Formats: sequence, structure tokens, C-alpha cells
Amino acid sequence: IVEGSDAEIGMSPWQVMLFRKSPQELLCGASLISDRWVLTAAHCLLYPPWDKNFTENDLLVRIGKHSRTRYERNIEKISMLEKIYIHPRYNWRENLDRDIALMKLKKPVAFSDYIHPVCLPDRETAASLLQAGYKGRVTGWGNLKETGQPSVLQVVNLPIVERPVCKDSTRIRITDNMFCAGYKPDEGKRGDACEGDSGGPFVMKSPFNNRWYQMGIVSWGEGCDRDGKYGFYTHVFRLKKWIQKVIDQF
Amino acid sequence: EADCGLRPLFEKKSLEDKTERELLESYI
Amino acid sequence: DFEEIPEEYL
Ligand SMILES: *[C@](=O)([C]([C]C1=[C][N]C2=C1[C]=[C][C]=[C]2)[N]C(=O)[C]1[C][C][C]N1C(=O)[C]([C]C1=[C][C]=[C][C]=[C]1)[N][C])C(F)(F)C(F)(F)F
Ligand code: NA
Repeated sequence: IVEGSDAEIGMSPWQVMLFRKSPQELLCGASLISDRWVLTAAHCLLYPPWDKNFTENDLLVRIGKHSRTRYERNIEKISMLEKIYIHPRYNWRENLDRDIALMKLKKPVAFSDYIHPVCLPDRETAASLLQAGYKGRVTGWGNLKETGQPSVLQVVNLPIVERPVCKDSTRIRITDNMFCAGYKPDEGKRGDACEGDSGGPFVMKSPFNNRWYQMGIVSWGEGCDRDGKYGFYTHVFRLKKWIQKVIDQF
Repeated sequence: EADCGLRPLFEKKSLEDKTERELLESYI
Repeated sequence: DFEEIPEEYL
């Protein structure tokens, strides 16, 4: 996260860290959507251009964290994965279209003050909140700059940007399964996700029932916090049918 | 889930985090 | 610079 700030304890109890067993390293962000289901970006697991293709046994999921590098005894919970489900039509070849993946945990995690699932949007919540100008929140342990690494979870609030502006900012082909966010050069505020934030949640707080909903998944950007450039996120609601499906069976 | 989106240390105690108002204030 | 996690998780 670029131009963000340290997160408060318990501020994002759904934040998950994807951790590589060997070598022990941070892979990506992710989110807890139920006691046994974690949502993340498909590119965190599978991305051939970088020779990345992780299997369940290559990873661990660390839930309830705040410190990026310390094993937080008595607070965080480390889980093993039973199965990984990558969207069948995820396009790693061109624009990361349908960049979404589900991970089923071997055993359910017990919720606590630091571990609690985020809600997935429904038609009306998505309609009402997903509007240009409305702000969302991104969190992660990714790079603090580039285009170093934080000690604790970072957070930044960013406005949703109009589709036309999103398209005109890049050469990459944008689809309906994505949305972009960030401040326009003339707004005088900055902030963006960056390397390492991939797979993390973009959440919004519903003013109707006061719950937090995950609207997006950190997907890609061209240089962290560049004027006239924006971060792109996987449109969670557009891919909700697939999520229900995978959770319905399995 | 069922009690999703309600944070034990905030919504549940009726405490607000440092910047959530910024989000609510933008939902015009 | 990550801290070692207990072997129980490998
Ligand atoms: C992942 O953290 C990053 C997140 C990210 C980097 N910069 C940025 C991000 C999100 C929002 C705003 C700014 N994702 C990537 O680096 C992805 C992964 C594949 C390539 N990529 C890019 O962002 C490319 C642009 C691109 C888009 C579509 C297809 C090909 C190339 N630009 C750097 C992470 F991927 F780094 C990782 F998961 F942590 F590894
Ligand atoms: Na363009």
C-alpha cells in the first residue's frame, strides 16, 4: 500500500495472508468469507509468465494478523488448504480477466476479536454502493512504494473511478469483471495498492445495515501511485454466481 | 458467516475506526 | 525477515 497508514488492531478481521511454506515468504493478501473459505486473486496461485503455479501443499493461510513478519502467538491462526478452486475462465494470458479463486481450509477457524468474515455483496448493495466517487478501502502488507515493506498492515481509502476514465488510462483491455479506483491527478490526494497487495480485499461499509462488504479483490496496476493511473480490481459481484456454485458443491 | 461484516472491536461495541466516516461521507 | 513459525504447521 502506497500513501496508506498503519491499521488499527481488529480493523480488518477478515484480512488473510497467503504464506509460502518454503521458502517462508509472503505471497499475497486474501480474505475470510466464512469459517472455512478464503477468497483471493487467481493470479496469486497461477501465473505462467512468472512460472507461478501453487498447489494446496505449497501454501499456508495466516488469519488474524497485524504484524507482517512476526508469528503472532495466541492471536493469529495458521491454516492448511484442503482444495484450491480457480475460476475456469480466468485469463492469465491477456488482461487477468476473472482473476478470482477460492481456497477451502482443512479445518474451520474459530472466530475471535481478530478473526471474523466479511460479507459478499448482493444485487442491491452492489448497485447502491458501486458508484464512481464512492470510496472503498484496501488493505495489505505490500510494498509501500515503487512503480519498502511495512511492519504492520496498511490501509488506504480510495474512490471508485468512472469506467471511461479507467479505460483511457491504460492500453490493457478492460472487461466488465473489473473496476478501477484511485484519485485523479487534480484531486490532491494519493494512495494505491502495490506489489504484495494482490489478492487483498476492497471493502465498503453499507450505510443501510452497517456491515462491511467485499466489493473487489486487488488485481493489477501499472506502477504504484502514478498520476493518471489507477488500480484495477476483480468485480466480486459480477462473479458471485461462480462463488455460490463452488461453495454449493464441494 | 451470518454475523458477517460486523467487527467484534468496532460495530459490535459501537466504536468507529479512525477513517470510516470518510467512506460514509462519500456515499452521496 | 519473517519469524519462524512452529513446526506443527511445517
Ligand atoms: C500483486 O501484489 C500485484 C498487485 C499490484 C501491483 N501493483 C498494483 C497492484 C494492484 C493495484 C494497483 C497497483 N499484481 C501484479 O503485479 C499483477 C500480477 C500479474 C501482473 N500484474 C500487474 O499488475 C502488471 C500489469 C498487468 C495486468 C494484466 C496482465 C498482465 C500485466 N503490472 C505490474 C502481485 F502480483 F505482485 C503478487 F501477487 F503479489 F505477486
Ligand atoms: Na485505453
